[PDB]
Amino acid sequence: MLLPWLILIPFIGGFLCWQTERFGVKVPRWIALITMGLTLALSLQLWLQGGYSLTQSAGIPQWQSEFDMPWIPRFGISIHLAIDGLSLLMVVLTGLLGVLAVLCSWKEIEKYQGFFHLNLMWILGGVIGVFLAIDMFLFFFFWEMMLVPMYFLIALWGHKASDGKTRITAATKFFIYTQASGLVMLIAILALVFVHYNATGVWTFNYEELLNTPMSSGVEYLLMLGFFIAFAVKMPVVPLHGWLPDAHSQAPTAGSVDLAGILLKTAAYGLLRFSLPLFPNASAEFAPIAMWLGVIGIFYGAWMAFAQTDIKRLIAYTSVSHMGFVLIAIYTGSQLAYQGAVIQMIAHGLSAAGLFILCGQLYERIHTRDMRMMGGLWSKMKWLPALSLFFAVATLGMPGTGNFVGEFMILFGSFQVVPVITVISTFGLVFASVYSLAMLHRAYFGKAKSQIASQELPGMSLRELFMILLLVVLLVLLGFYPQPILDTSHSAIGNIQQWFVNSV
Amino acid sequence: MNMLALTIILPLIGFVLLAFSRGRWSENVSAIVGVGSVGLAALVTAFIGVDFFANGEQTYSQPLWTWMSVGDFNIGFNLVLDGLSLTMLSVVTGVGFLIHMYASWYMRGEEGYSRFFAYTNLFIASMVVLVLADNLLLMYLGWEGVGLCSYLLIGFYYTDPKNGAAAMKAFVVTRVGDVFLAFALFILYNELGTLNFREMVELAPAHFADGNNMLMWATLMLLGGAVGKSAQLPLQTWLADAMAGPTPVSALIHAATMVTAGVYLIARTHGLFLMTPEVLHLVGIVGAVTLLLAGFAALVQTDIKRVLAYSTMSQIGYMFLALGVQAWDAAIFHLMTHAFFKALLFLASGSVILACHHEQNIFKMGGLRKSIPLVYLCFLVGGAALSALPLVTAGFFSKDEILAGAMANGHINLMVAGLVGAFMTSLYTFRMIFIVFHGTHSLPLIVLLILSTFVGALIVPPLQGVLPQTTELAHGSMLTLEITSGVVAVVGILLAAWLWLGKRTLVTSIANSAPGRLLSTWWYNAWGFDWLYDKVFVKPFLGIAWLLKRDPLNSMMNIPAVLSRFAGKGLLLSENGYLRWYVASMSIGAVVVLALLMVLR
Ligand SMILES: CCCCCCCCCCCCCCCCCC(=O)OC[C@H](COP(=O)(O)OCCN)OC(=O)CCCCCCCCCCCCCCCCC
Ligand SMILES: CCCCCCCCCCCCCCCCCC(=O)OC[C@H](COP(=O)(O)OCCN)OC(=O)CCCCCCCCCCCCCCCCC
Ligand SMILES: CCCCCCCCCCCCCCCCCC(=O)OC[C@H](COP(=O)(O)OCCN)OC(=O)CCCCCCCCCCCCCCCCC
Ligand SMILES: CCCCCCCCCCCCCCCCCCCC
Repeated sequence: MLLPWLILIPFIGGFLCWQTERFGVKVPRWIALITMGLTLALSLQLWLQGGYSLTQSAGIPQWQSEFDMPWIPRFGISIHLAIDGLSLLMVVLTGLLGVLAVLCSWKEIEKYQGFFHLNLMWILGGVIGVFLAIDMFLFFFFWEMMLVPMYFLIALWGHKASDGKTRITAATKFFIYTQASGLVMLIAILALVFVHYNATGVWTFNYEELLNTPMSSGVEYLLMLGFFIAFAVKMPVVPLHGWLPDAHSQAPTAGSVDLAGILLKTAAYGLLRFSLPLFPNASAEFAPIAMWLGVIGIFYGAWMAFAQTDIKRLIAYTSVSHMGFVLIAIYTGSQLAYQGAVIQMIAHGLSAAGLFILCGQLYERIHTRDMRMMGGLWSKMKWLPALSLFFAVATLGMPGTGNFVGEFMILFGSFQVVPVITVISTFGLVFASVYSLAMLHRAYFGKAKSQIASQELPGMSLRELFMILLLVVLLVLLGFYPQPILDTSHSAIGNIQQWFVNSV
Repeated sequence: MNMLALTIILPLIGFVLLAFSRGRWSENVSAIVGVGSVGLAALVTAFIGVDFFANGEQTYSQPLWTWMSVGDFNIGFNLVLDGLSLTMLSVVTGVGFLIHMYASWYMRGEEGYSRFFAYTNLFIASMVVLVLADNLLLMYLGWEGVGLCSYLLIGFYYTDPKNGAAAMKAFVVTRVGDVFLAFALFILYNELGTLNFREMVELAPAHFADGNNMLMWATLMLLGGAVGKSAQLPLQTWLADAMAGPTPVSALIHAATMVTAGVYLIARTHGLFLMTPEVLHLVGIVGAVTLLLAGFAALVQTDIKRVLAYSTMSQIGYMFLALGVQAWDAAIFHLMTHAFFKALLFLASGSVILACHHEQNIFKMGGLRKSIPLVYLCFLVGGAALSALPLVTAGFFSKDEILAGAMANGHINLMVAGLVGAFMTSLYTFRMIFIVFHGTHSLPLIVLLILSTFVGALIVPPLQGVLPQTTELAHGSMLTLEITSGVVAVVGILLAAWLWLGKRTLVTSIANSAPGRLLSTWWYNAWGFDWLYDKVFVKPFLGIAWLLKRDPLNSMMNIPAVLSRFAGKGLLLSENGYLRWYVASMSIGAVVVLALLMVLR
């Protein structure tokens, strides 16, 4: 009975940010900050009062909190929200990144900034709704409801140095990819619901009731394929990764929309909740193909990230490789690999969010993004190159940061399942180190390759430094003491894994 | 006891304070903060050793917290302390304090003073984590930490891109080694369910009663990680290039911390290696080949630092030969003595470079023995210790113990390889010394001077109880082995005096010959290993990165948009605006519909 407020506080806050622009041009940033602070504090309240650490695995379904309300009773569709440890971790993560995205868009005081904050909070509310929806139609509705504000934020408030048509092309390509994947998901959902209706005789879109639906091997494989295509576009999984570097590069130059919509990965959670339990035999049959796609994604993203002359495209391909690691973790049958996948998702979110914030600060300081044109910037700034070195160290897979923890439990569980793919993924870790060193070399080390690089740049403000240091502290504490996160996710992950293993 | 956490925390506190100062403090304040943190770590290490020897040398455990706990996967954040860990902690803290004081003198008036001291404090904290680790994963934390600090310290002078290229080459080769170590970790956890060293030793013999292939692969992968970190065959190509940074950094890496991590890994996991004798024999063979190749390569080099690099490579090969003949006590004693005299040699070479200017070749300078007397004495003592000069130098006792362990286990080929290596070590050491030196009493230099003599050989590590006892040789064989080592050393010394001290006609005639030039250009480039690694790994990686730099999968997924656009342009040809064509199209569609209805029926 608290989750609808988790979804509706961002929407009401976005409406208030649009409406309060007439009171003052610098008003709606404060309203967005207050609403995202309320959402984050309420997520932390759900964490504190949920008692997730003492919760054991009991089998799907098992929700710490729930809410049901009829929406389209002709089809048996209800607004049905449910929270357990995994969804709560993702909701806390998107609340924190929403606060960071509001704080990152500070000191951008222009006309129609209230609308910018409106699409920001609508994206974040859609992300929360994706995490909390446990029925197919509302999950698809939030899956595709986030994309219109994302499209308009990319296309209208995007990179001001772009042609104006390149932003349109990137936003349209991203929208077409995500919406076509969503429509394939809707076909799979509809066919699953119709198979359930033919089997029993009732109409329902509910995930608890759609579980244990009897179907043949080919039908289950096709439904798995539709779900996996939808989740493979948004993870991204190669060759469906083409939207992500173009969307990241042409996004607003603050970087707030990256953290709000593109950086957070609902596709791995979607695979965990709606692909392994619903079609476990089909997922077991598809596991070699998905794990090899994850291997190819890791190495492809590494080779792309080394070859990029732009920072934002480089970080986008880092995201591609890290979600290749997560996709390898998903299709195993180990609880250790899944727990590492959860840690990897959270830590990659924090690390790449810090990377995108620092790239936005670097661009707002030096007004370029070409790595071949700047260099030797350690001596020219106060705080930015050291923090960028730390975040490249974190994305490199270094102990003391949560990324190492995440991908190493991923590799431990995967080796317990499949040794060869683990071997090739560890060589992918070598490649990740390679591109991190290459970005650090081409960006901050050496002699300055242009006159703007050979000039003294003002230091970062208290706000940007404080939020980057908050990200740093969170990453270090996750690296050294990951036990609260593992204890929160343990019950949900045990439910998903125990469902996946004995039904095949 | 229970102050190991202080020995980790105080370098960390120094690192945080010196990083967050970012140059705002004075050089004196940053110097005393960094040097005081390391010195207090060394003093707490001294108190720890006093408390360890006060008791009956019992192994102590301080479990701080639990790192990760997922089902059976229980990796803990615990610190263990025995004779081996006490030896490594004392070596790291003392040699790091000496190097820190020397660098506090040496870095005056340079950019990034506090950054340098923060990086070195993080280096010392990471190595203390590595040597005090209770399990394999905390040792992996220290492994990656010392690799990262090696990268951050080799490229300290970041403005020169060659320093950056050297630092990232070092980081990539070490990361390949740590991937091999991760393979060892995965195999050991999959087979035994734990990564604690004592637990692995306990549950190893029961689990591998039928098949020993997985334990063999685990020990082989541990060997791969060890030779990655210690710069041995075949991952040794980074150590020569690793002197782009300062000479205190090179002293720390080659003596105190970095190259000795593989020896600690092999010695700590000796219980697993004893059940796989073939892998331990491979460790010995790899060390022998590495020391031979390093001795051949250091004979032709024209830099002080690179000669000292291949000297460090040959000494680490001696340690690996000692580990391969199950002479563990000899290996750790040689680690102590080699850390002492290699820190002495690197600080003396740093003073030689600073006294000179522009970092010149060794062939340009000669007769520097009168220019700097004290640095000449330091370099002479370090060279005598490195060349294993008998009865005065600790290196003689260390190499004698290694060779006695090789004889007592029936290893003749490894013995003669060690003898040839000692001959070549004396050869290149006094070749370099007689080339650079022929033709203000700082206290770290004095302490390293004292420790490089037999005074350092008087200190015996408390390895009785941790590592197995080396088998004892007969007295006559032991005496004639000392005699053979002494005459081999002095024959090398007098040959190096005969060739490079004087008119140098014979050595120039040999170098000017076509086989002589071919051998010199072969051994100058580390036997072609850097070239082979470039042409096998770096060039195809760059070729694939250039081939893929315009995303081929993005084009292979964007061709549906091209097909859609082409189909739309083609279909728009029918909308020509001609009414007669519209009537013709309606009649054509009527014909098609009627024909389809008659065909389908
Ligand atoms: C753990 C024991 C050891 C075991 C191995 C651990 C391995 C992983 C450790 C990762 C830590 C980060 C290492 C890489 C980043 C190093 C940053 C750096 O270079 O800092 C120095 C820099 C000052 O350099 P300077 O040149 O003087 O000034 C810059 C321009 N004026 O400094 C600055 O400019 C300011 C500081 C920048 C960030 C420094 C590192 C921050 C992260 C660690 C501390 C976090 C805060 C402490 C609390 C944690 C939570 C309790
Ligand atoms: C790798 C280096 C060695 C480790 C030290 C430094 C690590 C990095 C420091 C920053 C991150 C710290 C995260 C962990 C903090 C302590 C966690 C904790 O409170 O654990 C609980 C434990 C109580 O004991 P127990 O009941 O057994 O709990 C089992 C736990 N699963 O609690 C205890 O037992 C507490 C024991 C004392 C802990 C003191 C830690 C001081 C750390 C100061 C660091 C300063 C520099 C920070 C930056 C470092 C570089 C990134
Ligand atoms: C033969 C049998 C024995 C094999 C032993 C194991 C392998 C050991 C490999 C050691 C050698 C690694 C050399 C790495 C050098 C890295 C530094 C370097 O050269 O940097 C140059 C370049 C910098 O990038 P950029 O920023 O563009 O620079 C501008 C101009 N340079 O950066 C680059 O060009 C990037 C270079 C990337 C290199 C990737 C290496 C991958 C290694 C995989 C090892 C696999 C081993 C097992 C093989 C299969 C066995 C069954
Ligand atoms: C500010 C406090 C400084 C205290 C310094 C204490 C150390 C003295 C100077 C360094 C001496 C190093 C000696 C190393 C001996 C290693 C012995 C190992 C035995 C196993």
